[PDB]
Amino acid sequence: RHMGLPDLKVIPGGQSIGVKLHSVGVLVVGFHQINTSEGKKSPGETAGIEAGDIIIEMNGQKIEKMNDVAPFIQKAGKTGESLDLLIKRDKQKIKTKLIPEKDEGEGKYRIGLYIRDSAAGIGTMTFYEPKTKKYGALGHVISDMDTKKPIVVENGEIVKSTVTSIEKGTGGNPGEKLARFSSERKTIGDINRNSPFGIFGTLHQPIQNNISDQALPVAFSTEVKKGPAEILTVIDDDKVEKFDIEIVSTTPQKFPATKGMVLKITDPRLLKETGGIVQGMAGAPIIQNGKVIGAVTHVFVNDPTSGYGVHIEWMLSEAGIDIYGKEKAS
Repeated sequence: RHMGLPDLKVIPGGQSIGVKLHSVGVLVVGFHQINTSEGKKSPGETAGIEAGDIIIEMNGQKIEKMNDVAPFIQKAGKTGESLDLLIKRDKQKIKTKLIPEKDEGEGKYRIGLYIRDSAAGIGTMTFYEPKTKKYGALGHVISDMDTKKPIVVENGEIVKSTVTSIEKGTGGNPGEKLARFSSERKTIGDINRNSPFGIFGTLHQPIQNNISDQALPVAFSTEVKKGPAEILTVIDDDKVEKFDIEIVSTTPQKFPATKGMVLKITDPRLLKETGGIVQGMAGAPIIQNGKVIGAVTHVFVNDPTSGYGVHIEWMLSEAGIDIYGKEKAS
């Protein structure tokens, strides 16, 4: 019948980062036509496959790279009996046995599958808790360009990145950032979870922002207030700077959900230099009243001065971190 639980504290990020997600197996993103002696049909569609299907094992053999199919295509022609490889749909394994045609120009065989092995993106680091070195970034799920389903994580990594310029566009929406991944390929964290609330990993060594590198308390949504707030993000080189914003509206979500705050960009400098929210600000953290309250997750389709944010506690849950202050052993 006693009292006294402690408060959880994270360090705001704001650094521009590159994100590389290595999918489990390889990811089928679509289907492809190959030349048949008589008629024209595609094996994968007939075999029993669809966009977003992950081909973890080819005839019982696990695949870890795009190059892994190169020995398989020649070998598949020779035996020519069936391709019985197993796919993974959601959490359900699916086994389809189908046979390879050929590509006329090269003179080699074809599989008729369009496939990709990874996803790549520029975003913003949201926070890291120091004792566990764990970090949360992006605030939203990473998806495939064509399938629009989530990349299932084998592993992944993050890197420093830079904003080299902002370019006006005569045709289309005007303001666009051009960003620079790290060709030194220094992996500062790994990625162990691609989630609706973001990508969560362990950092190699603590990072710095030179603006807000002191652990702050984290808020529940009932504590969010309409009105001024602040964000952290990079608009020149790799320097993280504060930007005045406003919580236009805030919902006290009673279960995990995506768009718990509506936001408005009111800082003049950002309003000039980007017009508001633009690409790479996907993990940029939102600080109100000395508390980290969330991350920038969306721009309005037709309003770059307004957007959405995700409440911090759904990110913290996904990251294994208890927000009530409890601590796990070892």
